[PDB]
Amino acid sequence: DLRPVVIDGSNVAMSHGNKEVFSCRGILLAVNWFLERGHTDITVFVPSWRKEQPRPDVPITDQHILRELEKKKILVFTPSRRVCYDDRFIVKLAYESDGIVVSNDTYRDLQGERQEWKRFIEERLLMYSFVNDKFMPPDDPLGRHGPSLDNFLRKKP
Ligand SMILES: [Mg+2]
Repeated sequence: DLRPVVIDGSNVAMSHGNKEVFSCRGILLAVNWFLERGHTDITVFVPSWRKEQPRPDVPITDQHILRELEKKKILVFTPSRRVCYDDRFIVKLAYESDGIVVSNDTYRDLQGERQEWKRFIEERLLMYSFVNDKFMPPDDPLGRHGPSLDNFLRKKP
């Protein structure tokens, strides 16, 4: 029906947090935007270490939301222990499920690594802005030479 959606959880939370705080409400707001439109295939990746106690250099708000979304099978923790794999999981999953990635990160390093991921990101990256709690994706994500947001999120127009 609709393409699978993969949300770069950290990119969205930091964005909603004005790039100063990991804002978990940002993730929930992005998730709800897709849910409201009837999406059922939504995966949000976040590194497992975001479950730990906040260091003072890694502030986080509304942390309780992460386990709530995990319990709803929407959020999936990416592994980490005392290194991470976050961006690669995001891109690999979206690519292999022929879905879309929600992030403002363009993953330049991954683009240079595999050409198929370079082209995938060029065609499937959905960028956005937050205005306070308003999640705003572009109406024409690929421009005049592209589909409507509506069709961009669908397997077929
Ligand atoms: Mg990242």
